[PDB]
Amino acid sequence: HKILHRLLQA
Amino acid sequence: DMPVERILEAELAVEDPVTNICQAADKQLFTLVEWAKRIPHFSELPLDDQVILLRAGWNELLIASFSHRSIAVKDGILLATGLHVHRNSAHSAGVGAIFDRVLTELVSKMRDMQMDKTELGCLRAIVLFNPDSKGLSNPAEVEALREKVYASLEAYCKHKYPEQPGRFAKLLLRLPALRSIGLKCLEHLFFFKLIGDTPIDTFLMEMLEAP
Ligand SMILES: Cc1cc2c(cc1-c1cc(/C=C/C(=O)O)ccc1O)C(C)(C)CCC2(C)C
Repeated sequence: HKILHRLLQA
Repeated sequence: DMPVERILEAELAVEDPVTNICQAADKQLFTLVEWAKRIPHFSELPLDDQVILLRAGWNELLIASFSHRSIAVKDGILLATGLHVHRNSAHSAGVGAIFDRVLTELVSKMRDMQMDKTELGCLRAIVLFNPDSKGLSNPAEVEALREKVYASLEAYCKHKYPEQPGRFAKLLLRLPALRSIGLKCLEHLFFFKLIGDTPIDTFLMEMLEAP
């Protein structure tokens, strides 16, 4: 789930 | 603590037809992540649980939002992209039945009771903190957060609408309809993906991945 993880990081 | 002010702040911070509808959903998925980050205590959950909660809830979360947005409109929905989809347009695209469920079970009901943005915000935050989501590292912490949201929502309802003692329950009782409609919408989405005649952009596609 690469997009979601990236967006949650910051 | 779970202040309704902070929940409403999160709401106000983020403020063929099937192709247009799918583009809108993808767009709003990016915005949804920003919304959740503004819901008290969400960002303090383990990153893996934040992922689980958003993957579990995104559809209901986004359906609640466009449905409430659409209360000013008759026989239509207002997409985040600035486009309106009329009931007739949805019917003419082969998706009439599920569109009418949204109008009748969500939009019309939200309209009839004048559901406000704080109330919407709290219902969405309840959906977000779904302690039944599979794989959660600490379901109890999520359950505790949900309880804090609905404790705060009820207090708000009693103070703002003391003439309507059944209002809090009435808000909560839109959640089964939201669950059912979210599931049906998802079924259509999987079909669109299967036939391959409908463009689906990257974030919406990612949400359609298996776990
Ligand atoms: C992706 C999507 C599809 C559909 C619908 C909705 C969505 C959909 C739109 C959005 C758009 C949100 C926005 O514009 O704020 C978000 C999630 C969604 O599942 C409705 C419920 C209108 C019925 C017909 C179909 C085409 C199955």
